Amino acid sequence: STNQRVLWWSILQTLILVAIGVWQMRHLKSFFEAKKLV
Amino acid sequence: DKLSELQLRVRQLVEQVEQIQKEQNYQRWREERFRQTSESTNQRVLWWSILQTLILVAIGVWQMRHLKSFFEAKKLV
Amino acid sequence: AAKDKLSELQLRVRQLVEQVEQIQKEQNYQRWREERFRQTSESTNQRVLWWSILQTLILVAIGVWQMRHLKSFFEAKKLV
Amino acid sequence: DKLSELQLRVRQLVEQVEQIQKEQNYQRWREERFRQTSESTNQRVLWWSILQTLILVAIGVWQMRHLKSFFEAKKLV
Amino acid sequence: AAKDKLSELQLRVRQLVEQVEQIQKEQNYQRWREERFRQTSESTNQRVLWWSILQTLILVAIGVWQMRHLKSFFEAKKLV
Amino acid sequence: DKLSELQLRVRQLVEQVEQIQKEQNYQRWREERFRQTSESTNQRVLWWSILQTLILVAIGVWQMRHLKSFFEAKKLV
Amino acid sequence: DKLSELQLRVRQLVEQVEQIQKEQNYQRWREERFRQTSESTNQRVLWWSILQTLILVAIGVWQMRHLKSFFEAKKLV
Amino acid sequence: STNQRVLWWSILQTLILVAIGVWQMRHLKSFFEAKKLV
Repeated sequence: STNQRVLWWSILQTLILVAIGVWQMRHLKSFFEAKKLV
Repeated sequence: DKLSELQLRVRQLVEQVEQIQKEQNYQRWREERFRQTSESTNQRVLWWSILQTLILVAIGVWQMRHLKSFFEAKKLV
Repeated sequence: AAKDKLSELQLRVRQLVEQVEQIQKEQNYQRWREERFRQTSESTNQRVLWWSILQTLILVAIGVWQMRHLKSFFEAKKLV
Repeated sequence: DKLSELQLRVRQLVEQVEQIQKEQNYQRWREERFRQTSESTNQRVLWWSILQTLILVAIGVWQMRHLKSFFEAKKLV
Repeated sequence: AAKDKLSELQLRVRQLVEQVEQIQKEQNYQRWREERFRQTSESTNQRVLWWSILQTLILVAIGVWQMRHLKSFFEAKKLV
Repeated sequence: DKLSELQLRVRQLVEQVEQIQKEQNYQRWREERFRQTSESTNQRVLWWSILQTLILVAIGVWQMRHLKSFFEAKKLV
Repeated sequence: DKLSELQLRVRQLVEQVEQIQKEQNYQRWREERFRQTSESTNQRVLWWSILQTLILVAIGVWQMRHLKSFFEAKKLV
Repeated sequence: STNQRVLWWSILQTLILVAIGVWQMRHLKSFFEAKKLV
């Protein structure tokens, strides 16, 4: 059943990288208005 | 009597071959099924690794375009 | 009756030799099947290793390009 | 005579099963060994992937730390 | 001696019967390594036909992006 | 009495062999036919590659033409 | 009286059953090697098609680079 | 032997696409100096 397991990792790795990209995009959005003030 | 002895010997020999052939029935099937499975899994893990790369690159870009579009609209508003 | 009792035995042993040889052959094939599966699976494992490794490079390169295109874009935006 | 001849033939056949049997056993061992190495290969592929995911998140965070830092530097100078 | 003969023959049927049985089992497997393989082959062929379609789209998209980045680059260069 | 059972069982194995040698032939037809199918599938792939290399290059030249008409036409008018 | 012929019927049967066993084996040789070859060649096509995409994209980007590095240097000279 | 016949066509297709890209890259180079004159 390992075969599945690594496949689960592929399908939940994808999710974590997408999540990190979205938070990256949110961090910059929250970073902009502070950058203009400084 | 020698003949008889040969007959006792050939019978045992021919029953130690049913057994041998059945072991090799059983081993083949088992082994091939495992082989199959492993192989298929490797190609899933390599047909999805590539989809994953494609979707990761698209979103990444897309997102940047979104940042250069809604961020740009912020300045006009 | 013993002669018939030897002829049947020589048919049976002939029919045993036939079965054993069809089994030997069988066995040689199984041992050659194995080599092939040690080289298709080896090839696929090498292929997936090269793919993961180069997928890592692709993602890192796109990340760096993304950074360099974003930094200049902010710089350029401030000037106009 | 025939008897003796038959015996000889039979002797050859008798050998030809022990080897076959012996070899079946060898085959079985090797199959199993390969099964075990394939089990370790999937586990080596698994660590790799997770290592890579960690690497990618570290690089995301450095990237985000970095450009932002540069901007800050510009604003302080 | 016939009793002997009959038993040679009843026993004869006993090894042969199993011969057929085994054979039957292998045929069952065979029809199992053919249906399965057909489906496996279909899957792999699907993969190549969809990667083909995917590769074509990737090359076309990169060509269009190349054309849009070159056109603007020349126009921007003329202005500065 | 035993001979009647034996002859029925033998008839009862001839049918099985006949069945088995009938079905084996059916399996052999399934195989040859499959060889024809796999070959046909590879042929389409080849054409699809030469279609895809045709679609790709005309576009290439095509693209270039578009570029000339986006720059050259502006100069004329 | 049938017994002698029963011995014969059986003989015919085992002349054919072994033959079935031979043919069956031959069909598994012929359609085993063929499937490994077909699977291996499709896997290699799919792998090299993927590699071909990577090399094609790399050169494209480098074409851009070289049409902007050396073209840019043309204006300064 | 059709397998070798598809692999060779893949390689030839790679070569032809690279050749078309280079030719493209040469056509624009020969196009520039004419563009500046017009």
